[PDB]
Order: sequence, then C-alpha cells, then structure tokens
Amino acid sequence: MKIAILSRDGTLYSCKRLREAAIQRGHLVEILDPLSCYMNINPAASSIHYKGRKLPHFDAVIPRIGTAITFYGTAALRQFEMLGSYPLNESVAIARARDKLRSMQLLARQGIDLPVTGIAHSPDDTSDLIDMVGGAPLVVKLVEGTQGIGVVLAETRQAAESVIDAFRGLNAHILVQEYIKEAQGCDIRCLVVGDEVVAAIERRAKEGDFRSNLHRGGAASVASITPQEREIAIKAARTMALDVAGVDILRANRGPLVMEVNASPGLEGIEKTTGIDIAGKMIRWIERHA
Amino acid sequence: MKIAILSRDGTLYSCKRLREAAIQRGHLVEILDPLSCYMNINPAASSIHYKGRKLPHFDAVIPRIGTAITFYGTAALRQFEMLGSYPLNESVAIARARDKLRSMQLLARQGIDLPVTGIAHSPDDTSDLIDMVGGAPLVVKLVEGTQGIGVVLAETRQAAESVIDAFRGLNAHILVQEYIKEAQGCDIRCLVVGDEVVAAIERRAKEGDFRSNLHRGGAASVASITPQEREIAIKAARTMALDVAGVDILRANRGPLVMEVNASPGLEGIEKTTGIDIAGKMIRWIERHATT
Amino acid sequence: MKIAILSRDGTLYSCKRLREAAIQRGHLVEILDPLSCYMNINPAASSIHYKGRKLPHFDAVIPRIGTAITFYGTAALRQFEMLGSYPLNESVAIARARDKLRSMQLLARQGIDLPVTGIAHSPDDTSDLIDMVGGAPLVVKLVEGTQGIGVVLAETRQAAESVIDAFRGLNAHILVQEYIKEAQGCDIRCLVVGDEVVAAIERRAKEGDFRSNLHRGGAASVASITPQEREIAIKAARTMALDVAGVDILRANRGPLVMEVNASPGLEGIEKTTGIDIAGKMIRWIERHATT
Amino acid sequence: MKIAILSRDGTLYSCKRLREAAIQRGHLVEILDPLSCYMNINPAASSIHYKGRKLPHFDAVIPRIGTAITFYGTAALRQFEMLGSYPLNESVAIARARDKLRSMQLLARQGIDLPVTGIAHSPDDTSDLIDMVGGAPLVVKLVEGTQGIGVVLAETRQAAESVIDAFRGLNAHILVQEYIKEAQGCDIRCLVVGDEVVAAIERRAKEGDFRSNLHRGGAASVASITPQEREIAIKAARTMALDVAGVDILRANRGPLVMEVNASPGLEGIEKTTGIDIAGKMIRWIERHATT
Ligand SMILES: Nc1ncnc2c1ncn2[C@@H]1O[C@H](COP(=O)(O)OP(=O)(O)NP(=O)(O)O)[C@@H](O)[C@H]1O
Ligand SMILES: Nc1ncnc2c1ncn2[C@@H]1O[C@H](COP(=O)(O)OP(=O)(O)NP(=O)(O)O)[C@@H](O)[C@H]1O
Ligand SMILES: Nc1ncnc2c1ncn2[C@@H]1O[C@H](COP(=O)(O)OP(=O)(O)NP(=O)(O)O)[C@@H](O)[C@H]1O
Ligand SMILES: Nc1ncnc2c1ncn2[C@@H]1O[C@H](COP(=O)(O)OP(=O)(O)NP(=O)(O)O)[C@@H](O)[C@H]1O
Ligand SMILES: [Mg+2]
Ligand SMILES: [Mg+2]
Ligand SMILES: [Mg+2]
Ligand SMILES: [Mg+2]
Repeated sequence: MKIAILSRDGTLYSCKRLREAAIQRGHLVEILDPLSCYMNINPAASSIHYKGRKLPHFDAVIPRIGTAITFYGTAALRQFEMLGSYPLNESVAIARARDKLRSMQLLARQGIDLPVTGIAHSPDDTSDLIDMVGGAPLVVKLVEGTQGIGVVLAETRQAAESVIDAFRGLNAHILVQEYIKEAQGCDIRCLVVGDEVVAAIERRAKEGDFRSNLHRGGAASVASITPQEREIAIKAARTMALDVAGVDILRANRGPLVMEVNASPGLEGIEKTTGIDIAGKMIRWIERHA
Repeated sequence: MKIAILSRDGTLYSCKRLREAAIQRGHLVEILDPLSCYMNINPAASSIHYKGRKLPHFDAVIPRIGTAITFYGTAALRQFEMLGSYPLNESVAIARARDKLRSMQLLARQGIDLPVTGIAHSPDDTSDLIDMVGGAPLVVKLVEGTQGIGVVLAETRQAAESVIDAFRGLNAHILVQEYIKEAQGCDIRCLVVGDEVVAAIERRAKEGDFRSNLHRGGAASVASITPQEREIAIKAARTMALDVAGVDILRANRGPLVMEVNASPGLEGIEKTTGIDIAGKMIRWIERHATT
Repeated sequence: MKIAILSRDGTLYSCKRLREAAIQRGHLVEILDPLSCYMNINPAASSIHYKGRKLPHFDAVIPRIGTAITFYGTAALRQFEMLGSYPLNESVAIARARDKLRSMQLLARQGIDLPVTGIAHSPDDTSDLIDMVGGAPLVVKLVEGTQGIGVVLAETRQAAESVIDAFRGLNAHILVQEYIKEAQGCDIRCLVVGDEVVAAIERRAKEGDFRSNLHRGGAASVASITPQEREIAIKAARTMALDVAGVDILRANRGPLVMEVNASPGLEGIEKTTGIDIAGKMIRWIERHATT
Repeated sequence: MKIAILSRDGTLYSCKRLREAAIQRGHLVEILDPLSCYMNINPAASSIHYKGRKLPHFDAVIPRIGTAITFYGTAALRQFEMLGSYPLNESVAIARARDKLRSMQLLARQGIDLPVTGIAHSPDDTSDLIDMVGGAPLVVKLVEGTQGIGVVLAETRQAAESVIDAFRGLNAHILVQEYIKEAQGCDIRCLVVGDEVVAAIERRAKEGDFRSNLHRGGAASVASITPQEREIAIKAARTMALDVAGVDILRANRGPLVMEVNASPGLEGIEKTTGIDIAGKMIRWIERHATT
C-alpha cells in the first residue's frame, strides 16, 4: 500500500516511527509537509502538487496536523480524501477536535463524564460565574493554551475572582473548571486506536504543582487503567469520530473524567514508557480499513 | 415567541431591523452579545447566564456572529441549540461556512460552477501554481485561518509572483483565482431565505476597482436574475446547509460562477436598494420552523 | 494659524471639540488619520502625503495618538516636527509616557511620591515579590509591551500569588502596587495645560469596584486640590516633558501620590463635569508657543 | 570587575563567549535572565531581586535583550543603570533602536545616507506612494519583519501595486524602498565596538534571490571594508548612541547606504567567519569605560 504521512515534523520521533513501521510492513511511504501541497480545487478531483511535481495516488494518509495549521492542513487532507485516500482520522473530525469548546460540548452531550466546566469570554459578573461552576477550588484555563501555560489553581474564592478578572483583559475564551484535587496531580493518558486502548501512562506533576504537563516538569510512568477507564477512553474517541486519539483522564471520586481528546497524540513518551509498538498498531488499523 | 438575536453589533442596522420586524409580528426579542454569555457545558445543556442573570428559554436564536469571534460565538449558539432553541443557521453550518477553503471545496465537490481556483500556503514553485489557474490576470485572496486578509488583482505574472513571494512565511494561505474581467466590477448578490431567493442586487465596483462590495464604495441596483442564477443561489445555500445566506455570483462569458456564500449577509444595502422586507422573510422562516 | 489634529478618531467628541475651538479662534484645522499619512523619511524630513496629495505646512500639530498605534503614530508626528510644526506634546515625550515602567522610574527618580510599586515579569519567588511592596491587599497590573491588559485587586496573598502564576508564560509584565483603600475608590484627575491645572476632578468608582475609571461606572465631582497637589500635578506633567497631560492622583494617609500621567487625556467627562473650555486652553497654549 | 550579562539566551554562543572572554580576562561574571529580575521602582533605585535573592552590585552590565522583551529587559537594564552599573549600550538607546521607524528617521535627519525610503501603514493612493519613493523597482517590506520574511522585490510598477495592496490587509507598518540593484544581493555587516569597526563580513544572497539573510540561503564571507564604510558604520552607531552595534550597509553607485542598525548583534557567524575575538573587544571596551 502507498501511504502519505501529512506532517511538518517529518524529522521528529512520531513521524519517523510511523514511516519505519509502515516500511517494515512492506508499504511505500512519503512524508508530505501540508504547507507545501498546492492544488486546484475547482475543478474538483484535481491532483495535488508538491514541489513542482504532481503527487501520485495514496491509498492512505496519516494526518499529523499541528494546531497552528489546522485550517490549511485539513484542507490539504480534505483534498486527499476526495481523491480516494483513506485517512487515519477524517478532516471533519480533526477540525472539530481542534475546537476545544465544541469537542467538550459534544462529549458532555453524548454522556461522557467531565469535570463541571463553565465557559466564558467577557463575563460581566465574576461571582456569578464562579458560583455557576460551583465555587472554589477552581482551575482557570485559557482555551487556546498549551503546555499548562495559562492553567492556574485558584484555591480560594478571592484567588478565583482575581484570576478571572485578570484574564478578562486578554480577549480570550476561558474555562473555569472544578478542581479534581483527589487526583493528586496525576492524569491518565490513554492512546486509543480504533476500538481499543492500545497504551496508557500516568503523568504526575512535580511536588508543589498540579499540572502533569511534561514541560511543567511532569513525570511519566506505566499505568494500571481500569475497565471503566478503558471504556470511557474508547467511547470518547468514538464520540469524536477519531480512529486515533489521545484521551486524558482525571481520577475523581465519582469516576474517571475525560479532560482532553487529542487527534494527533505524540508517540515518543508513551512508547518509550510502555514498550508498546503503537505506530505498528496505527499501520495495522490502516491495513484493515483502507 | 421569544427570540434571541446573537450579535455583538446590536446597534447596527441589520440587528435593529431583525428586532423591529420580530417585535412588529408580536415576538419577544432580546439582543445578546455572544461574548457576554457564560455557561456550564458540563453537565450537558445547562442554562446560559448573561450579565449576572440566568437567561430564559428562547424558542429561536438568530446568529449574526462576527468574523473575529466564530469559536466562542458558535459555542454560545450551540448551547442555545442544545437548550432547544431553533437556530436560523446552525452552529455547524456557520462554522463550516466561515472556512472559505472548506466551503469552496464543498461547493466544487457538489458540482456548483466556480471560477478556476487554486489554493496554496507555502508553495515552493510559484510558476507551477500560477499555471494551475492559467496565468495572469489573476485574483489573489490572502487568509489567516478563516479571516480574510485581502483581495488583490495581479495583472501580470510578475505581480502574482511578487504577492505569493511576499506572503511566504506569514502564516496565510492563498487562493489564486481566474479573473472574471467581463464582469467589469459587477457581481450579483442573491439573498436566500430558506428555499427562495428573496432579493437580488447588482453591485458595481468603484472607479479603478474590481471589488464591488458596497463597504468599499459599491453602487447597488436591483438585479433581474435568470432562473439559472436563482436555482444556483438556492442550491449553493442548501449545499452549505444554510437557512439564510448571501450568494455572490459573477456573470462570466461561460455562465454564472459562484464566488462567495455568506451565512450573515448585511441587510442595509440590499433592503434599501430593493425595498423588500428581508428581515421579515427571516422572521417568517422562523415562525414556520420553530416550535412553541 | 494652520493646525493639524493627528488622530484616528476625528469622529469623537475630543477631536471635534478641538477643531471647533480652534476654528472659533480663527484657525484653519485639518483632522488627519496618522495611519493614512505616508512619507519619505529619507530624504530627511520630506513632505507628508495623505490620500493622494502633498499636505501643506502646518504651524502646529495636535497629537491624539491611540494606544494601539504608537510606533507609526509617533513616526508621523516626528515627521511633522521635522517639517517645523509645533507639537502640542512632542513625540519623544509621548513615546516615553506610553512606557509606564520607564515613566514611574523617572517620576520616582525625580522625587515625586507614588504608591509603593514593584515590577516583575516571570519572578521565581512570588512571596519575595509580594513582600517587596508590603503584602496584600495589592493591586496587580498586567501589561503587554506598553499596552495595559488589566488592573485587578488581590485581597489576599494567595490571590496575588495566583494572578502572578496565571500570567507566567503569557508574555506580560506585572506591576504590583500598594493598594490605597483609604482613598475609598476615588482618584483625582487633574488636567494640566502648560503651567496650570486647567481642571481637576474627583472620579469615584461604583460602589462595587475599586477602578475609579470613567469607562466603568463614572461618578465625578469638581475637586478641591491641595497647594502641594497643584505643585505635584504640574511637576509631574513637566518631568514627563508633556505640555498637555491628565494626571491621576490618589489621596493617601501618607500624602498625595501620583498614580498615572496620560499624554492624551479625554475631554468629554472632564469638560461637561466642569463646564470649562479645556480645548480652548489647549488652542491658547498653541497660540502662545507656535511661532507664526 | 563584576559583570552581569543580561540575556534570556544564557546557553547560546554569544553569551557563552562573553562570559568566557570576561573570565579569561579576570572578571567575575553572572548571566542573569532579565525576565527573572524583579524590583521596587518606587522607591527609586532599590536593589534588584532574582530568584529570591538580592543581587549584588555589578560594575558593568552587558545587555543582550531580545526583541520580544524589549520593554521589560530595558526596564531591568535601567534599574542596573540607576544602581550605578556601566551598561554596554544604555537602556534608552536600546529602546530607541528597537523602534525601526524612529531609528531610520534619526539616521536620515543626522545626514547618514540611506536608500530613499517611504513609510506607510494604510495608504489610500498606492500609485502616489510608489511615485513618491521614485518608482519601480522597489523593495517592499514589513517594518516588524525579521530574517527577510515579508521582504519582497517588486521589479515593475504592477508588482509594486499588487504587493502594497496585499500588505494593506495586514494592518502593519511597511517600508517602500529604493532597490539597490548594483549591490547584487550582497550586504556588508559591520560590528562596531565603541569608536571602531572590529569585524565585517559580506553576506551574499542565494542564486535567484536578493536577500542576504542567513535563513534565506545567504552565504557569509570575509569583507573588504573601505575607509568610508568604516567611518559610516562608526558614525551610525554613535548617532544612535550605541556602544556595540551591528551596522548593515548596501553598496550603491552613489556610495554606501546604511540599511540597518542592531543593538544586539549576534557574534557566532561573524566571529567564525573572520576569526576575530569580538567578545574580548566588548569586554575591553568595558574595562576602558567602567569604573571598578
Ligand atoms: N480540573 C482540573 N483538576 C485537576 N487537574 C487539572 C484540571 N485541569 C487541568 N489539570 C492539570 O493541568 C494539566 C494541564 O491542563 P490542560 O487542560 O491539559 O491544558 P493544556 O495541556 O495546557 N492544553 P491542551 O493541549 O489542550 O491539554 C492537566 O494535564 C492536569 O494535570
Ligand atoms: N475571481 C474574481 N474575478 C473578478 N472579480 C472578483 C473575483 N473575486 C473577487 N472579485 C471581486 O472582488 C470583490 C471582493 O471579493 P471577496 O472574495 O468577496 O472578498 P472580500 O469581500 O473583499 N472579503 P472576503 O469576502 O472575506 O473574502 C468581489 O465582490 C468581486 O467584485
Ligand atoms: N494602588 C492603587 N490603589 C487604589 N486604587 C488603585 C490603585 N491602582 C489603581 N487603582 C484604581 O484603578 C483605576 C485604573 O487603574 P490604572 O492604573 O489607571 O490602569 P489603566 O491602564 O490606566 N486602566 P484604566 O485607568 O482603567 O484606563 C485607577 O483610576 C484607580 O481608581
Ligand atoms: N532596498 C534594498 N535594496 C536591496 N536589497 C535590499 C533592500 N532591502 C533589503 N535588501 C536585502 O534583503 C535583506 C533583508 O532585508 P532587511 O531589511 O534586512 O529585513 P530583515 O533582515 O528580514 N529584518 P531586520 O532584522 O530588521 O534587518 C537585506 O539583508 C538585503 O540583503
Ligand atoms: Mg493537556
Ligand atoms: Mg465578500
Ligand atoms: Mg487610568
Ligand atoms: Mg536585516
């Protein structure tokens, strides 16, 4: 089979592993920077050009589309889909998953448990919003945030007022979210391929922090996930219409809460922590559905 | 009926006209800034709060969501939808429609005639790209995400090459498009409501300009649209799953080409030029498809 | 005399009132959007063009530059200065005044009394920084370059810690400031023209806020200001090398403290609350210092 | 003496070389991240804290403040200055140098030869602007651009029209500049320390390109600088009151033209291309001008 990996990070571990795994299974592989594809849209069916050349047909495309290029990357992916390529994650679902508020609304509407989460942009009554979510302790987050930057624990009502008031000046969407204190700074990161969780690790915040992000000094280790946790990760991915998804879970008293769904999970940390061949399993899903 | 109009621009002509027409037909109307809505999304479909107060149920919501606020705006609209409010244009269709690339791809894929159009972001062979749409004169449209940056005519291959080179590295993608010179700065805006074109104007670009948008100096006149153009406007609107849309058509030598489908068309120019009660048609659509 | 008013807002009260007042006194006024000015900077001091024409010489220019467009704004003002125009606030002083950190560093170095104020960006010991100013309650001011993001009250040490933590990584710096509650949510906004306070007001935040800001629930009476307070306000304006300046003072047990110096103070609130012709005082100062 | 290097980039080549060179010459050195510095500004000239501790007095500070942090870095620098440290480049001069329009206006007004350079932001007559600068061929570039991104050669009038129209949608300051064809894509980068040029390199653009930037394929070699070019680089640095500066020069038919002045020139390319110990020369300047 002929497989395109659609990513700007072709030098990086996850793309190199997907290429190696596909070649090892006898497939032909090309790594394509989405930003280098250009194409006639009207007329439709028109072939994709790349560095002055006309790309061949690809049986499958593996999109690995950075947050910064979602709109154009999915446009390139959409073109491959119209030419008949099988996509490991559809353009429609990648664009939806990039929309964090929409994704959370969908998850909540389909029965998936999440922390009590309020959304706001320019709220004019800070106390009302704090009470609407249920009072301190609260985690305030910027929706378009990464690496734990703009994610803060407001333990008291006054901290929550001050943080929400300060974030107002930024003209940005925010989450105000119930603090899962009993998780003790740990989250469970599952990687879902198809109908199964293929791998899971635990990420643990440093002492003095509650954010498990690696960039914020988090530590990864092998996890023991429950049947319920497996089930919620698989159901979250299916609800998002993703064939491949990272799902981050917080362990609350009342059960697992889905915190995040990522359409382009990194392979390095979870593969190296667990020893599982995740890239191989992505390739096998492709073999079974293209 | 209780109708919310979702817009930051509650003072502007179109929001006032929608309010006026629904009030005249007996409906209770609130004009709500999406950015002032705050709400629990979990648990599902919790009430929407607004300036210290919890909002009542609305039977319908009219989204007039600004270009710079799609993500939050559509989330607010989606919350109304999960609360049971009927939307004049759904959140999903609105979000898709803001994506010009995705929309042109969908219209082309569904067989609607458009000008020859290539897309690019960081092309590494500009000559190949220009050749893709057949050379200058060309229109280049530059976009950051879904926000339009600008639309320029490039009269020579050199001009087009310079524009594309200029934007390399600026995180903007590029629509390169055949120039419909025979339009001589005129396009045809059809305003679709439900299954009808309810008004149609011809917009004529200023002197020394190809861009006929009234907000740049366009002169508007009433247009007489062929049944071909009328069926194309309605099919363009239905393909995008939009209940209200403005469909811009260029009259090329070979036939009518769709240029743009807009989920939130301005009402002022078209209402004044045609004297049609367009806001009223929108309220009627609501009356016919919303419950209670 | 021929007078240019440099502002994006030739629509709003202050600019119309400045043009009105200047015409009243026999001057020819033109309101010019700085962003519409274009010019050669080399050749040194070339003539400024504007919407297709070469502008005439202006004997004076009144800069009313918006926060958001300082770099081009001051550049255009600088060019007028080089062409010989008299500036009502020159570009060097305007540029320095937009930089709060630098400006307070100047005012304190020049011996004016301010609230205890600390600055930080990504401090690694937030309690050290809070103890630097004397603990909570604190005011925290978030700034991006020269553009204020917001001002908040931290009633506790925990709240202050959390605001600082919240902004780590956001590319904003932080002023931490002793909170003047004995000022009971009210500040004094004096308007300095040259050597005199032309008007002074007590501005009172709504019961429910500490920001005595006028865009946020303005209540304001005519003020009765100390001899020391007149001295201070004029001295603040002059240390900043500003000819026209709003000076906001906070009333403290310790004496009066300068809280802000604004090169481009609004006229509407202050003029109607005092009836004073402040624009007229500005035009007069031009008459007194613009040669011909 | 005790020397602080004020830089985010403590592990990068230039700061390591400065630290090495200062240590070799017997000084005590500390690399300090400006963003980790925090301090009272009122009261004036109190100690600078850093990761919980009070910093000792430094006899000299070497600022290496990135563009994105100009305003906070220079505030930190100013505080060291107020505490008596000698700065290798004063904060006020670094702050002005970050303002490219202001710096070009200053160099031009002081009689330093630059290319003819028009500035614009929202020009409303593209043709008038093009003619004001002198006509095609022109280089159009974003004022805030870096590495040559957003720098484009418009060889013809129509290319210039299209590029300028396209850039207008960015809401950004632009330069429209005489194109120095006879330079053949080479620029001379001089590094001035005090009253001399201590090193110079020629950067030559890749084939088919005119931009000599490293990231656009530029090739560095050792340069043969004329007495005239030496004098202009030193005078350009002196005019902007910088003690250390990179000065980029184009060789035009009429003479050398200053294209750029950088207060924080990188050391790696120029040192490795020439074999000159530049860091040591910066330390030597400090020894000659800083009291211990
Ligand atoms: N409600 C919460 N309760 C407890 N811990 C939380 C909560 N929200 C976030 N965290 C922790 O903070 C980390 C960062 O939050 P997260 O929402 O993942 O933002 P992000 O990583 O910066 N952006 P994204 O890539 O979209 O996840 C999580 O991985 C958790 O360890
Ligand atoms: N291919 C084309 N050929 C001829 N005229 C065109 C073409 N594309 C656009 N125009 C003209 O340019 C005008 C502006 O086009 P348009 O694509 O609608 O951009 P815009 O309204 O200025 N901003 P946006 O609608 O967000 O892209 C149109 O109304 C036409 O009059
Ligand atoms: N230390 C303080 N103690 C008491 N009140 C303060 C203090 N600092 C600021 N305020 C209040 O906050 C208001 C606004 O803060 P300010 O420092 O003026 O920030 P800003 O950039 O000017 N935003 P704004 O003034 O509202 O346009 C002032 O007018 C005061 O009423
Ligand atoms: N007017 C001009 N004539 C000829 N070549 C030019 C001209 N302007 C720029 N160049 C070339 O293009 C390169 C990039 O232009 P430049 O103005 O230096 O922008 P930049 O380096 O990407 N941003 P900056 O860090 O501020 O210098 C220069 O180094 C020259 O090689
Ligand atoms: Mg996360
Ligand atoms: Mg349009
Ligand atoms: Mg103020
Ligand atoms: Mg350069």
